[PDB]
Amino acid sequence: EVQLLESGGGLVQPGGSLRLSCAASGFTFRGYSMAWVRQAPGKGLEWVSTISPIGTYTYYADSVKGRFTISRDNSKNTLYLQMNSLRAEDTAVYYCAKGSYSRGTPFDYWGQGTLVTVSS
Amino acid sequence: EVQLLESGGGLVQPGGSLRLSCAASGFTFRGYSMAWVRQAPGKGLEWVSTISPIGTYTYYADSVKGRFTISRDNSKNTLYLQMNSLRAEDTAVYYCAKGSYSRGTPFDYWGQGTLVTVS
Amino acid sequence: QECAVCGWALPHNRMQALTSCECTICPDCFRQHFTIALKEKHITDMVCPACGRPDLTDDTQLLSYFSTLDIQLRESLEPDAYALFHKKLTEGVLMRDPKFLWCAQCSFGFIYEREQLEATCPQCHQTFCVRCKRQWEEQHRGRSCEDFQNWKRMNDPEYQAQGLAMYLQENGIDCPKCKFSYALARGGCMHFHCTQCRHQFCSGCYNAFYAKNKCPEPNCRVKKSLHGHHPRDCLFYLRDWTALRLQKLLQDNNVMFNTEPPGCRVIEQKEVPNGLRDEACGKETPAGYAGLCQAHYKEYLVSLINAHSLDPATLYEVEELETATERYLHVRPQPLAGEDPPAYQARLLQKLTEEVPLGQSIPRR
Ligand SMILES: [Cl-]
Ligand SMILES: [Cl-]
Ligand SMILES: [Zn+2]
Ligand SMILES: [Zn+2]
Ligand SMILES: [Zn+2]
Ligand SMILES: [Zn+2]
Ligand SMILES: [Zn+2]
Ligand SMILES: [Zn+2]
Ligand SMILES: [Zn+2]
Ligand SMILES: [Zn+2]
Repeated sequence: EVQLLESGGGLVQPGGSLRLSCAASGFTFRGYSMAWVRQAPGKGLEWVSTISPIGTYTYYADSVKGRFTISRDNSKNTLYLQMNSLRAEDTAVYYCAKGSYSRGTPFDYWGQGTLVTVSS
Repeated sequence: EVQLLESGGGLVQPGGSLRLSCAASGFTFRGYSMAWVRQAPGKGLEWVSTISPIGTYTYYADSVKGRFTISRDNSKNTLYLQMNSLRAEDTAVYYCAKGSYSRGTPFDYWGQGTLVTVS
Repeated sequence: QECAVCGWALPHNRMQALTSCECTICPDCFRQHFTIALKEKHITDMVCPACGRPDLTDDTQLLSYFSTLDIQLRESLEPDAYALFHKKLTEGVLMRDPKFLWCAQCSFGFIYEREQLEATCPQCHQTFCVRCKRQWEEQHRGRSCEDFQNWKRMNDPEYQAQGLAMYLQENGIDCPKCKFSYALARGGCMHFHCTQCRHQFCSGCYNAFYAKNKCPEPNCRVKKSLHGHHPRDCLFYLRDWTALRLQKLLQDNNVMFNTEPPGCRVIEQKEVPNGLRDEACGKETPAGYAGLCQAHYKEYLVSLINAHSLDPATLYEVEELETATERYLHVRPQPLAGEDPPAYQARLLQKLTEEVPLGQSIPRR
């Protein structure tokens, strides 16, 4: 069944760049949207970005528009998140999530998460 | 910033009652739909219920309609889920979710979650 | 009645009512037929198995049909077959991913491939703007979404009841080190503590509050004390003015200000056992202070003064100009021969305004 493995997290200086990746398996990758969500310290989950099955459409939370870029490589079953102009408020665990079309659930599974901290 | 804090989860025998609450802050609570979703062990996220901004309209998953009742107190910025006649299949982490007007998602925030075990 | 394909007698609620043709079909002949045409035929063959009465050979009804059929398909067949429906829809009809909308009112997701800027959710039957996703009113017709939202916000009763307290909070406090923002009025204690960086700064001028023996400013006389340095137009100093004198600076520059509402409701953050809690200011609201307390009404006036970059030195007396000269130029002024108090005042004002600019980090609007 569904497995999702994030990588690329680390410590980043203010204004720096970071690129996360997510290796997926256990489902037909091309048949679903994929999404990124994040857990800031002391909070739950905040939606970050979603990409359509072939990448026709990309959506971003307002806080990240223009700074983040979501993409996917369907041939490799991998999801990417390019993060630029990182700020302290972007510190969070970032989770890869498998999209769903069912009501009330834009994603039904999310991965283990990779921690990203922005110093200062 | 936006925060959603669930409470009230616990251990209950089948046929018992349980009432979850979700304390919200950081946004105009009365201006958004609110929802409950749940993740049973080893399965996928399942939508439970949604309530309109003033609570004029309520929507329920088939498995829980008539057994669960969603409500909200805009004066207290709190969302509730009254769970009755609990079954084993109701064991799950329960998350409250804030409706969203941003393109591409029905919700933009979820809480930390509350664990519910039904003996 | 009975299923239209196999004739199996069933109640109506145990079959699928095809939206297009209104034929009743059991789950098995629904799932079997549509799964097969996906795995063995082409997407134009996904008509009703009883009648074939979706005329799917003209692009007129093609998109509306599949947008609706997608609902019944999602519920009745299995994942990889339902994903095959999206693939062939992309590769055979749309040349791109279908546009999937999420209803903000009832959380339902549906394919929307029509021209209109308003979409009706197939579940709650409520219509919303496809761009801003708010409930569609005819006021939105012919108006941008920002026009529309700026309209609803300036017509909600609970937003206007808050009065000027909303203006003070939308004037945010941005920590100058970590760039974290707070929807907080600056209140009555200029010494702000940001949480992510622990940085200490003045909320009115964004200058740093230096710990003991940490201040690098030249000639500072309280270097062994916790303190900050403020420009002459920072709320730290201007809060000591009477509201009358602050209004005098505004009136002399033809800047309007409220005196009546358009206790004190300005929102503050109190530390409770589990986090922070919004405690409305609650202090007295005197007459002529537009619903706020004196403290928050003065902050509101300084808000207008800073937004227009008004210079309080234009009202300084000689004693105030001398204090300002010692504070910001680090010299004690001295009258010159032939100078009267007005000429002495005019000279000190010129040198001060030429050499010491207004707050260079003060937020101005
Ligand atoms: Cl959407
Ligand atoms: Cl100021
Ligand atoms: Zn049949
Ligand atoms: Zn038919
Ligand atoms: Zn709806
Ligand atoms: Zn709009
Ligand atoms: Zn900070
Ligand atoms: Zn200051
Ligand atoms: Zn000093
Ligand atoms: Zn006040």
